Amino acid sequence: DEWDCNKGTNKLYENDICLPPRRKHMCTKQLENISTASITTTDDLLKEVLITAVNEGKRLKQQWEKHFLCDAMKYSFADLADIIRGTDIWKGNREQQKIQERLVKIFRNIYDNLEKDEYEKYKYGTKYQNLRSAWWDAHRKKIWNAMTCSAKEPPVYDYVPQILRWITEWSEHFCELQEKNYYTCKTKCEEYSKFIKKWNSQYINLEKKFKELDENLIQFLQNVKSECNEPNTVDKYLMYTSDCRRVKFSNTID
Amino acid sequence: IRVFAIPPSFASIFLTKSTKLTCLVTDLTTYDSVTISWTRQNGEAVKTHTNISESHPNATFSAVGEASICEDDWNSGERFTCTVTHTDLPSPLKQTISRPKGVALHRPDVYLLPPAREQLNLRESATITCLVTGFSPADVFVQWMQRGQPLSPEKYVTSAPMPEPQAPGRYFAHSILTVSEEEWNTGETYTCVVAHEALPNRVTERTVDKSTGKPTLYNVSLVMSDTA
Amino acid sequence: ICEDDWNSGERFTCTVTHTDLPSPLKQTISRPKGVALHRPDVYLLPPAREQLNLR
Amino acid sequence: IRVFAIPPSFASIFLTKSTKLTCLVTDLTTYDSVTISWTRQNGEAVKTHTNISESHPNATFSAVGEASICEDDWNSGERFTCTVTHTDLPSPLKQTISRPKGVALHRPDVYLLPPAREQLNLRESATITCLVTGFSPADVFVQWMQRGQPLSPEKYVTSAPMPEPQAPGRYFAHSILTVSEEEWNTGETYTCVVAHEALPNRVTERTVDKSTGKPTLYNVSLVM
Ligand SMILES: *[C@@H]1O[C@H](CO)[C@@H](O)[C@H](O)[C@H]1NC(C)=O
Ligand SMILES: *[C@@H]1O[C@H](CO)[C@@H](O)[C@H](O)[C@H]1NC(C)=O
Repeated sequence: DEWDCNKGTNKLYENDICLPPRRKHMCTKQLENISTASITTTDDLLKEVLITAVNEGKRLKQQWEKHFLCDAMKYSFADLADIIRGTDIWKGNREQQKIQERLVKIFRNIYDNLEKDEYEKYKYGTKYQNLRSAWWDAHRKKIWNAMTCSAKEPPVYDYVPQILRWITEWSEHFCELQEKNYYTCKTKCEEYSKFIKKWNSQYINLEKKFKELDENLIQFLQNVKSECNEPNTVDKYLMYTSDCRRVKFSNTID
Repeated sequence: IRVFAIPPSFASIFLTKSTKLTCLVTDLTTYDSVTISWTRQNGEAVKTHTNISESHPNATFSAVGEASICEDDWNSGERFTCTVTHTDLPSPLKQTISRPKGVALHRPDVYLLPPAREQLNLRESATITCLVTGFSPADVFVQWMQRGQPLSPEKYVTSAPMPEPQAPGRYFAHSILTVSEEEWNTGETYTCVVAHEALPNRVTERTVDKSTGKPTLYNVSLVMSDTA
Repeated sequence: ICEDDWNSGERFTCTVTHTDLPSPLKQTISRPKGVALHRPDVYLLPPAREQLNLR
Repeated sequence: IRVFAIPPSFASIFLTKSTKLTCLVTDLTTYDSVTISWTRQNGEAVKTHTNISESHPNATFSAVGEASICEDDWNSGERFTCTVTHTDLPSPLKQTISRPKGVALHRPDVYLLPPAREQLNLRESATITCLVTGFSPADVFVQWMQRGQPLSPEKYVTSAPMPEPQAPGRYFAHSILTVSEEEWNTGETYTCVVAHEALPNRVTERTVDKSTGKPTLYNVSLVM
């Protein structure tokens, strides 16, 4: 349940973001161990993605049995969407570089075996991510159906940029664990002091980069500023289900 | 009334993968019985104006035709005829275009340049420049490719061929592209494809990377002492 | 012929007549279809160290 | 009538160490009273020929023979004659085959090239070349050895000898060994073995791993 927010190799870029634990220890071995020689068509690529979705679903099902499962599975689907779409952040991981190095082969072969009325539309781009996103949006409905076999409508958080979603898992996890914290008192008191200080600077470091309100990140921020009547807020007011903005977060023990 | 016809250049042929011809009429509004046709110098009608362009409201008619089948014949320099005929005009108006001859065909010599250290230190954005130079005909089309895919034409900017002072017949040009600092510290490859008439293969590629410029030796002589 | 005719796949037929042949022999050809496409990946390699020692 | 005799080469006499012969007759009657035998130049009869192939359904005839011979007897120059006689064609046929003699002799120079950095960067597989060159008799057998156990034949190919551009009589060849990139990172030695007559011994061996090719970098010098 540690987020490992120090730089290390968690994120290449110098800005500090705290990686969720759900990103770490995923069953990405199916796409990791792909053979670009044996696969050159869209139909064969869909099946393995469906298999990976099934493995992720059963992994989460086994992990939880060691609505909350639905939320975690929702954000895991969004994370896998970002992995397939090629806009993921975790470039520092040596394992995750190979996946984004060998999906290029598959989608280059797909772009090579295309026809003229789509060749001119998908000719220009960078790292083939335009037709990668097109392929995802074409086959997005089937993947979640295979994922939801373990234990409808297509999820919408997959279009949300990853950093704000990471904020949402942080909010859910912290409210869950502070509910877990409490429900003589001298024995319990000293752990809460260490409970605050293990995550004390975890809130402040991200707040310094909430300014300047990536290329696609800014447009979503501008559009959401027009609605919800709260353009500039350090708290998103999405699924917080508790008090926010430092009200009971810090020094609540006394 | 006036009709202007311009021939396609190497950039249009390379990008469109076909030969497109224009026989465009200026200062002529919409009337009836307007005839435009591109015919062979020998006399036969090689191609008609199928899917004729709609007249522009401001006294302009496009009337473009495609000589797609005869790619080499345009390069041969054979003369083309446009037949413009209207009821008011007694004598049909003709437009003639052909490939020029006699110009020199000196080859380009591209040299791709890595970004400066001062720009890299500020950690904002690196600008890789592609100094195409030496070509005798003034027609160059430059694209940028990353991992076998042409980059969008928004990210790079190409300057027009400028005359070179040292030699009369030769010219030069340049282009830039704004790579992010992260994507260049990662060490990716960028290619500057140049398309020109004088190249025997008619295309040339060059590559740059983070490893393109590095020093070799680091001879250091630490001479720590205690007595001066 | 122009390359645009050949790559479009327009079927062409060959006509040959001879006194020996009671009937003309005709052969047809077109660009093969149904194949797959893949791009080469050139890796230019440098010479071995040992060979340069022989100079 | 067509009677073909295939003399043995280094592949047959060295891969299995048995200088088998063969009588391959083709384009004749499918079913006929067939005589298949080999005869030495002196005239003694060879041993039995077993497992003659059945008639090829395309009206062509097929026959298989084997004649074990002494190894240096084939080198001794004894001309061997395959006997073919049919009732359809009453004329018997005897065809003489012998190894070429008088050809020049030259030693192979095996060089082994490590994979390029870009190929490793693709993170799929590394292909290792084995550049046999400079051998005149235009025959060679190339096999790959990993850690001293034989390697699967499916994991490599070999080109036929082709004339050297700047040598009138010599030849060269090629062989790629598609090793997995992960197996190359955890250092495992691969090596070539070249089979050729002109070597002082039968075979010559060369090997390259990541340790080979790395030059000196750190000239740390301490001065009193
Ligand atoms: C490098 O420095 C050493 C002294 O530290 C000097 O002797 C040597 O000549 C230098 N290298 C070159 C190439 O000049
Ligand atoms: C390494 O240092 C020694 C010290 O004397 C010198 O002689 C030699 O040339 C150096 N070699 C290289 C490759 O720098």
